[PDB]
Amino acid sequence: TTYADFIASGRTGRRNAIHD
Amino acid sequence: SVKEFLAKAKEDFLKKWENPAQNTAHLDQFERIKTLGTGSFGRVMLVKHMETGNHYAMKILDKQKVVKLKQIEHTLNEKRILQAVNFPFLVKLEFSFKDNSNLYMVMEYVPGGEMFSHLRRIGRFSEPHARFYAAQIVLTFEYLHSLDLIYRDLKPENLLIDQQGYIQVTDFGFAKRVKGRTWTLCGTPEYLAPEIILSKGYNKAVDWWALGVLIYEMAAGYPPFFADQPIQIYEKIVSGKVRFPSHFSSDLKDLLRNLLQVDLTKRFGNLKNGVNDIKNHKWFATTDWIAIYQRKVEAPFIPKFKGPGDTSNFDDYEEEEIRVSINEKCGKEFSEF
Ligand SMILES: CN(C)c1ccc(O)c(C(=O)c2ccc(C(=O)N[C@@H]3CCCNC[C@H]3NC(=O)c3ccncc3)cc2)c1
Repeated sequence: TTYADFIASGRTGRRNAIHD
Repeated sequence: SVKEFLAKAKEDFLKKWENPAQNTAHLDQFERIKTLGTGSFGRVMLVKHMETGNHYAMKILDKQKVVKLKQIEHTLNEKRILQAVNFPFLVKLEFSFKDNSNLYMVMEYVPGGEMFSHLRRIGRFSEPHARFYAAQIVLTFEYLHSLDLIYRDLKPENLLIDQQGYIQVTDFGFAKRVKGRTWTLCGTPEYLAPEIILSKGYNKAVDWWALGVLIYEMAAGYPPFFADQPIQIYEKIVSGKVRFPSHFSSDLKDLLRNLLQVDLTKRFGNLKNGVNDIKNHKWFATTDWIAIYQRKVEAPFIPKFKGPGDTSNFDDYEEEEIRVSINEKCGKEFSEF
């Protein structure tokens, strides 16, 4: 599932912004 | 009357925008209790104002770290805009000041915790629950965009829930006052509009793209575009092939196809009717826009709150003691702060 793919990803914690 | 409220809130903003509040407190008026959150240059901490016993949230930023990352101007933007805005769903700045090593912003303490925490724990919000939140953001962006501000970092992480279940936007670090266009590549990868990614020059419409991401994430429990590495996230955003979960109602899917729209001539919030295309959409039909503004809608989720100074809706973080050097650091760069 899409949900399971998300939970297994490295991106379920707080996300930091990128910048210049 | 919508038009009359915005012209008044505009006069109030420009007065403060042209003549910002400076040095209205000092470090030793606050007891530092606990870290609520971090970023590149420091942390936001629960503090107690000793003269009143009031709790606040104090952002501490290490000026040398700001300079080492070339973010002087974005931090000045952050403080100048924050001290000047006033709207029910923007976190309210009480004081700001600086010393030899640091910058300080004392804000309202918002005890309900980040939306991000609740969203992840519960998994996802039902459509009514997400709409409730969405509507607040639609009005907040209506207010900000009227002042010529772009926010540029919308996400569950920056959306704090207060005692009555309502939103307070935090973290104006990428906020900027812009008539015309701007070009900085900044934001959270999941939330970035395609035009930011393609180095095209953009305006306030990148916030409305971001609103589509947020709504989608609130309702599905995951964002429309994700993957382990930022570069892969950007590939999927520029393709703009959104898959919706089967549980998304046909109105939601239709809102989202119009917000997550690559073509600025068709993206909602950016058209002739502007923001009204979003408010007059079917997914928002049961939404009472004036009752949201006035905080008189029952919230779908009221945070557990066991007394002042309680921090149970936040994660734990490593503490670090503040050091104040005996020499002024970067004084001319932060002189307007
Ligand atoms: C350009 N970059 C790197 C940048 C720009 C502007 C900045 O202020 C910073 C910072 O270093 C920074 C330092 C600290 C924070 C911070 O701790 N923010 C927290 C946690 C991160 C997620 N956003 C929510 C935010 N929390 C709050 O602001 C908060 C306020 C009131 N009550 C509870 C919480 C955020 C940013 C960094």
